[PDB]
Amino acid sequence: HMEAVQNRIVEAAERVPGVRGVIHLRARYVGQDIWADMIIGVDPENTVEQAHEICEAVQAAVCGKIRRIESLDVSAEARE
Amino acid sequence: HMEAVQNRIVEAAERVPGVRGVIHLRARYVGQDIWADMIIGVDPENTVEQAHEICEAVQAAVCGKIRRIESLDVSAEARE
Repeated sequence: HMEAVQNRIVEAAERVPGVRGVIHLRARYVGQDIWADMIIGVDPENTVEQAHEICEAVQAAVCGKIRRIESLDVSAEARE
Repeated sequence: HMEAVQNRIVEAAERVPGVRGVIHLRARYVGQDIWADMIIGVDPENTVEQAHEICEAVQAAVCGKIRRIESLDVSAEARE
């Protein structure tokens, strides 16, 4: 069900260089498709540009691995 | 559906050191669970012991990644 998909999303995101955990993930079904919004932790000393790059890389990785996701927004917050 | 799960099984198996493609995969639902049997290609010059190790590693990798699989047999054949 949903929990299995959420596990996969978290595991996929964590394997992306520069992710320091998944801080938040909201996933919902729109029909058979998942729409999700996520916040990742990142090094506080990364630049804003780097954090944007990490978010883009997470979006690509997660959407590539979990084919039912049809919308994924990823934002970042500083995390030790 | 099934095709999405089969894609995941093949992709997981291919990422295991020493797999030279998935030659065969039969997957079936027993209730909500998947039972599967797979043949991987391996280097003809690997030993029988090494081929057994690769099969064990595929079983572990695939079962670890695809939680609905409750039975997976993996065998090997020589592949160029």
